[PDB]
Amino acid sequence: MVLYFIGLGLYDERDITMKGLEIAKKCDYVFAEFYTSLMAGTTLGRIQKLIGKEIRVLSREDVELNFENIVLPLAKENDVAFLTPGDPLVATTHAELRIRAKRAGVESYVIHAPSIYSAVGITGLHIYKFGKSATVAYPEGNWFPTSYYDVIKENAERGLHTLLFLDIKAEKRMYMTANEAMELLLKVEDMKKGGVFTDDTLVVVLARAGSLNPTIRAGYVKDLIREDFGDPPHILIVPGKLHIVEAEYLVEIAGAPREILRVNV
Amino acid sequence: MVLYFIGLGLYDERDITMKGLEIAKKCDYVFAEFYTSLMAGTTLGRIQKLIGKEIRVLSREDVELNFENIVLPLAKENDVAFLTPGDPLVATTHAELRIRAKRAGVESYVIHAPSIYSAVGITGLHIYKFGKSATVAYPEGNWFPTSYYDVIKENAERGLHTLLFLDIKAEKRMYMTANEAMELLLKVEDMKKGGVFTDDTLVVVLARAGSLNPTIRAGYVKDLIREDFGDPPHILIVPGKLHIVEAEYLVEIAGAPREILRVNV
Ligand SMILES: Nc1ncnc2c1ncn2[C@@H]1O[C@H](CSCC[C@H](N)C(=O)O)[C@@H](O)[C@H]1O
Repeated sequence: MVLYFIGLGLYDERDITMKGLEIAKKCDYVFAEFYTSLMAGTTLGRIQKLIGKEIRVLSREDVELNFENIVLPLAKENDVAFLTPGDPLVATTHAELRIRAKRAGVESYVIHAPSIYSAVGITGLHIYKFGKSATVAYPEGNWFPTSYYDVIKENAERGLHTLLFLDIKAEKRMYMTANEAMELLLKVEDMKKGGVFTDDTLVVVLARAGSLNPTIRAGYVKDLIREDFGDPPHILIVPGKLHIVEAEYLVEIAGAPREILRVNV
Repeated sequence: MVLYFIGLGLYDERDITMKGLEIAKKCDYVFAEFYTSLMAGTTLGRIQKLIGKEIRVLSREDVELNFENIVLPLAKENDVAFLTPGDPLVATTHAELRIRAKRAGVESYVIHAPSIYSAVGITGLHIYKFGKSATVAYPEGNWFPTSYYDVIKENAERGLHTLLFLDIKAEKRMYMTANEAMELLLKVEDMKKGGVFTDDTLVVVLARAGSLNPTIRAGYVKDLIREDFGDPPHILIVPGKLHIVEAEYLVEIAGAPREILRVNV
């Protein structure tokens, strides 16, 4: 009579925590959603085999509209698990589901897993220096979202780094690349002209974090906008003011132009 | 010829990922550091028994000063694991160690795990709204740091939440409590008088993130400063203006007073 929110991690089925695995193994029913992110190193089949349970995949509408009708009813008389890529409560609105659980008389527990939000530490940028985060959303017909541009401006003025989650259209299997994100940003720059994101802007790209060989690249937009960063998922970062130690790591590990070491004071 | 930075996760020995545990098991030598943070829900012996191989604990000095003389030499002709609490490279000093591995001609890979930085999602506060992070350090002798106070001020001013890592004297296993942090912040407010932290300030406390039963509490400083939040570790968060869903989660899951729905939203 409980509901477990269990994260599966960054890239493959082994990114789940042992705590999460052992609990999932003992649940009666196991649901999951794969629309909030992309696990590029595994398959539903491999996950099912590891957990030894059939996984009932849910759509965004199934969750946001009918979570209390599909999952909670079973949780009232069984041990139920709801799996998600990465950490279940990071860059998702899943936290709200615990409220629905309580109002349904179902106790809930959360089991964390590696998240892209903290995994960006592998870029060498100090985690504490990351400011407000944003999501670069795909334009919808004539609707053109631009809120993320203002987030960068705000952080950059404070000397903070900006983490940019990239859009994903799971049902259409569309995963925004860092290239597409950069293209969108340059266009927003033309409209607002706030001098926030240009060809000379230094950016960092992290692709397939969690894999043994993720792509970690840093450089100016003009040089990376057409570079191949490999298969999705990707995240884009616009650094703020760099510490020499961050610059050194970017140069040594992310192949950044040695000129960034010569930080301006 | 390979060095693995493996995260142990949030609280106990089961917080490591399957990937990390399986890799650690196949390594010829296993090292660990417990100075950037601790693993309050377990012991060295329990971690060692789970992995099944002896673990050599390294001091801060061993790592910061002699990493290349203690760890790297073995990594040259052996597979070596270096375990760290949480997610590797979230702690600011970890990253530079990969550069040392590069110069020694040793390949290094990062195996991620949950970090408190991302685990705070369990407070119901949207991850994108967290601004710059800060650490509350104990004043000592002629040194009385107050930077964390300004971090809250600048974040709150922009409607962002502030995650406050609390001081930890790792070697002595002594943790700063959320209560002590609140007391210190009130003292800083008395000095700076910026109207940033007072008895009417809404705060959130997260203790023992990672365990199935962490303490998640929200309320005004006046009421929480003397409350018992249980055993370490404690994390303090000063939320910025709240989205109604964040407030409802705090009320329903963290026992926050109904007052926050009309004062902090
Ligand atoms: N392994 C990975 N590598 C690079 N980016 C990733 C990633 N996993 C997630 N992302 C990024 O984050 C977006 C999903 S947002 C959901 C994040 C998830 N709850 C977590 O905890 O990580 C993706 O569109 C992508 O931009």
